[PDB]
Amino acid sequence: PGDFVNVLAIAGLCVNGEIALTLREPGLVLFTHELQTYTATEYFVSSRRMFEPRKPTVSDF
Amino acid sequence: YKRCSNGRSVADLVCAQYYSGVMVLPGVVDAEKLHMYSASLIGGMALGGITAAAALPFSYA
Repeated sequence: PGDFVNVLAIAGLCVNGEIALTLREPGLVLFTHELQTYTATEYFVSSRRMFEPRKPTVSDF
Repeated sequence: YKRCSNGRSVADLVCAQYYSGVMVLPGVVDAEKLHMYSASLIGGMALGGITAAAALPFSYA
């Protein structure tokens, strides 16, 4: 790699404070570009090994 | 080997070899570089990203 992209990673989603979702796969990270805050405008999933982002799917969690 | 040309002290085994023509060269890597490599590998587990302003809690790695 010539470059790295710096992103705030999220362990998972604590929906209603009731149901905890996390990614199935340890090769994928759930992230937002918005580094300076605990929550953000929109969310993405990419491999940790290369930056190839996509919107999360109900089947990733 | 600065010692062995100055005959003011009797030659020990490391100089007796050198007068016999055989030189042990400095170790290929010093224990200072071998320590920096080991700490580079231990620290490289807490290196969660190149924005390295503070170390990543190891309970997350």
